Amino acid sequence: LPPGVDALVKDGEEVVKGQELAPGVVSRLDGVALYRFPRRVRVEYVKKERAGLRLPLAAWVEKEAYKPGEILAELPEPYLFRAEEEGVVELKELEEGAFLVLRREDEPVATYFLPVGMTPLVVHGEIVEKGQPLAEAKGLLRMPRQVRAAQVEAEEEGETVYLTLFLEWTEPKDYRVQPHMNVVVPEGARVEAGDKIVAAIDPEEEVIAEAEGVVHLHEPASILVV
Amino acid sequence: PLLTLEEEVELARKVEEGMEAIKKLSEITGLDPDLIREVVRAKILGSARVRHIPGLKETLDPKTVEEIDQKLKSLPKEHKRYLHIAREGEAARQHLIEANLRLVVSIAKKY
RNA sequence: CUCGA
DNA sequence: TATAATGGGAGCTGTCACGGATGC
DNA sequence: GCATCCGTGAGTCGAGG
Repeated sequence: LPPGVDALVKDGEEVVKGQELAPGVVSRLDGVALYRFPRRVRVEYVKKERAGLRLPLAAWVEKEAYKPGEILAELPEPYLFRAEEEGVVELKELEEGAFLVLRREDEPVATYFLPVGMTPLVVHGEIVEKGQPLAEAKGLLRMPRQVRAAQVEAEEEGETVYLTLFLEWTEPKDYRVQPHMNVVVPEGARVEAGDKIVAAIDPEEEVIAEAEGVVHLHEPASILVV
Repeated sequence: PLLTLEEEVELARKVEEGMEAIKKLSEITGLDPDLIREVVRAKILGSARVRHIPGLKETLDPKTVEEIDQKLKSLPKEHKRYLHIAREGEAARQHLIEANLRLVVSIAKKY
């Protein structure tokens, strides 16, 4: 496989004769494809948090949980989601959607969740007071494809509802593997804190899993069909 | 075919760890590292090549290698692991030599 | 290789 | 015993009759 | 059933070097 070019097929999967293995490789035979020296190891770390979100009561759609991509509400007019705490802003943008954290001193004082269709009006490190707009939700707003809502708690107050969402998702981290290193973990395996992913000649260059997550192998040096 | 840097390093690593594994198996079993090495090598190569090794105190025949292989296979999982390590070690050894047969020619043509 | 019979 | 080294290199050919696998 | 490639014989003794 050419440099920086990823595989179209996955490790361990059956192959048919003539079936392309990659944009520049056609397998002459049928069998099991195997990864030869994955140069990039992507780890999807599992994160389970609890975040909040205030919405107009009319726009909201009542559900006990929310699947990815599923509509969370529909606004007739632009709505301003406001801070209910004072503090400094830690803006953590995902692929789509974001987690906005408010903290005073070291301690986090608030954690809001911005679904898709909700443009954040603050930058990282910004100081906010209560009632200050943190994000503008325009039109329809939905769950991002990468995050799912396990449980939903709703608190009716005035003409608004406050949602405590028990969210679960994954965050990717890439690791560039060097030729003198060897991956000691298979595809789709679950790792914890302290577990080694890629070994090396010297201990300081090893790849140890920070938190809990799953392992994905990309960009193999070559592919061995057997 | 000629090895890439990665393939080369991989094979060398497998060989080294394989030898270390034979050492560990000698520690556990209380057997002779040489005998164990010869049994592993015998299984990797096959029934075609089973001859008596000069240093071995015991004549290496399929019977004895089967007895020793059964003494090895009868180990706990974490102990039986080193056996697999050793086997893959020998395999890597064969492949490493065979991959590096050209260099020998390129040198020998000058003598 | 060359010479001899 | 540790930079890396990875497929050789000879090669003029002016006879003849048979048994042979062969192999056209 | 008939051309083609291969292996094998091809005088004696004697002398020199």
